[PDB]
Amino acid sequence: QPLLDAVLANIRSPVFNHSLYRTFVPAMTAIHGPPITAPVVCTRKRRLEDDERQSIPSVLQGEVARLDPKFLVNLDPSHCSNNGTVHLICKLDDKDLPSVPPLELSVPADYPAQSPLWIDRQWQYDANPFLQSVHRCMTSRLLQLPDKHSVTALLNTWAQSVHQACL
Amino acid sequence: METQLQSIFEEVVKTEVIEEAFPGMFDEKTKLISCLGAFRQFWGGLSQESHEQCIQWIVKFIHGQHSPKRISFLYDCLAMAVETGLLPPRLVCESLINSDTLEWERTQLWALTFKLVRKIIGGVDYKGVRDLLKVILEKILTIPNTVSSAVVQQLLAAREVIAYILERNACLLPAYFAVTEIRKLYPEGKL
Amino acid sequence: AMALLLQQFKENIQDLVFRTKTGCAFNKVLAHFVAMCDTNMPFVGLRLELSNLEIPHQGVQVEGDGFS
Amino acid sequence: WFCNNLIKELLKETRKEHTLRAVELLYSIFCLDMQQVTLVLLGHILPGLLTDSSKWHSLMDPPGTALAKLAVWCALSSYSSHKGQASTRQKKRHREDIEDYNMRDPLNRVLANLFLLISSILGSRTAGPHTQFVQWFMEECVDCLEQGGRGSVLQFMPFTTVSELVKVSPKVVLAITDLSLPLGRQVAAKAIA
Repeated sequence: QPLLDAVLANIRSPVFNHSLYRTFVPAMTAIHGPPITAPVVCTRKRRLEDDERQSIPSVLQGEVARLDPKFLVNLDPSHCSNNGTVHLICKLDDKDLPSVPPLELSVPADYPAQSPLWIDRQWQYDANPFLQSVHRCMTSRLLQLPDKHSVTALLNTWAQSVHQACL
Repeated sequence: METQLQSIFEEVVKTEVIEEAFPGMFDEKTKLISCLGAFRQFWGGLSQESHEQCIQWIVKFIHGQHSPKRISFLYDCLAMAVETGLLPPRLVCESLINSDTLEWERTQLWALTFKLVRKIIGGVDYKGVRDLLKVILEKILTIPNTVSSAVVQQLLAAREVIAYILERNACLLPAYFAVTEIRKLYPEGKL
Repeated sequence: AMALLLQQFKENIQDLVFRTKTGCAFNKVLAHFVAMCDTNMPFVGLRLELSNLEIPHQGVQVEGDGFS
Repeated sequence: WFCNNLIKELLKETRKEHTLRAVELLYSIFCLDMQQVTLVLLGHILPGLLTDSSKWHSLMDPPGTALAKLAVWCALSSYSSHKGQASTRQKKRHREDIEDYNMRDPLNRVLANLFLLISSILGSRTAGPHTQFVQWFMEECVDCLEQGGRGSVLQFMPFTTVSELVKVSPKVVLAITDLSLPLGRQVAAKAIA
């Protein structure tokens, strides 16, 4: 119902909106007498400096640090200093036969990253038929994973296939 | 219609199932060759002329995914299909060469595309081959000068294939035509 | 509805998995199956629900030894 | 400004043959003051180009490779024994420079400075022209009877520098292998991969 004041205040859209002071602040000072508006020590400092400058993205290491002790993570020659930020080598230590370690080179946190690429796929996997079939089963299992995550999903499926390898 | 072919290709390639939480026991050769045979039968069926736009639809559906493993497995079946004589190269090259490159956007997709281009770089072609060279150089020039420092080998793949072409030009394809293609890139020196 | 079933589970490698272990009726296997299904279905449902916002990391396990 | 206008005029051919001819003749006309002039030229233009991205525009051209060849040539000539007795040089050989960067030698100091700047430019997070430039540099650095990049083994960067360079084929892998010292064994194992 009270629409005249609304549209009338909306008319004064351009930059010259200052008389509102003389129209309202006398009445406000009359009814309200608050000395406490912003007397406390305060200053606006939005940003000074924000960057890692010390390590890899925190989310990845923080998440992989809580994985099982069955795995072991370390670093290769540093060919992923800034962008990749991870070049990991994992060796499954459990009640099963081990295998060739993965590459584990990830991308930004969107994670469309099939991090291992099997650089030594051909010979190291044609060495024996058993591990060759193991690799084949792994690859067949990987494609069904929608938007897999190298951090958890990839390694988990790899361990699952390696433990199912005994048929 | 084209939607029928798209649905057929989807059914031949899509294997959407439950999350498979429960461990279940029950494709590189069986399913791949089966999909290849099905797509070959659809090829032999009809729509020979309009298979240009049909393969455009095909590559669109291929790019409609996000799992690099899936896109690689997809590209592989087209690779074997073209190398086995079926689906002559010219069509697939002229289709994939445009509208789906995604310049330095999808490093994985870009990489696999240029790898399959390197594979098909044999590519027996008539005088109408300068066009694809122009397309490659036009896509290259859009790349900036300081994009990054880690994505290199993926970009060298384009450099690799263009070097392969420019060097085999002495023995593979007409050289002078390739030279005349560079005139759109070298106007007496333009960096 | 009568949608497809596909027998997507380990049918019938369950016998070989039981025999390949290191450890009257053997109804335990059906018991195990119904138990794992009843205990996984809420989890996979919540997982597919959360798979619309972010982080669809499927099949993660808490330290493994938790058996959950 | 002498060398500035030199490289400016050099960056005008945009064709390999004339750029090569220009740099060949420039190395010759640059003589009679080889050591100090070349040291100052390098220590001014190479940082003056790698420091920002504005100057990266220039080095993108094969003129950049020609300039790298000029740089390594004058460096190898200067490091070797040199008399350098000219009219306008003997009477004008009184200056002072610390370069704000074994032994304490001006030429050696400048060489270490440029090596450190090369290793720094080899850094990540941005690379269009300059990794290729330093690649050309390392390639042309290959030369018999050479002794540059001595890499003193006390507290110096050349070790990690060659490590990162090989982490980018056997040129630097062999240059760092001065005397098969245990320090060199590290970069050997790294280049073995």
